[PDB]
Amino acid sequence: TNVYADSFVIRGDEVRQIAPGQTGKIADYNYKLPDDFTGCVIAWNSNNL
Amino acid sequence: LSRLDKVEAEVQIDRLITGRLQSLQTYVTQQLIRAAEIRASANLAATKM
Repeated sequence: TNVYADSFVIRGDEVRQIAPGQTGKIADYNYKLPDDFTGCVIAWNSNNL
Repeated sequence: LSRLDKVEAEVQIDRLITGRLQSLQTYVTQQLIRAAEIRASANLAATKM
């Protein structure tokens, strides 16, 4: 129906909380992915840029 | 609910949902078996009266 292309940059040791329903600082205060989330999460190292 | 985060707390309570309902399904099933039995006696009583 539609596509959401979210863009953000964080530490590389922070991807665990991106999983749906998970909890912690990220999913508590800055980015809460829905329980019924539908899609794929993509990340890669970007220290050089 | 008070010990597990919502990411997987639904999983354990789901077992209760499948479980507690299952006992309810058995109880009503027992009831209908008993419900029919009484009506057979009741219909017998109806003729007796």
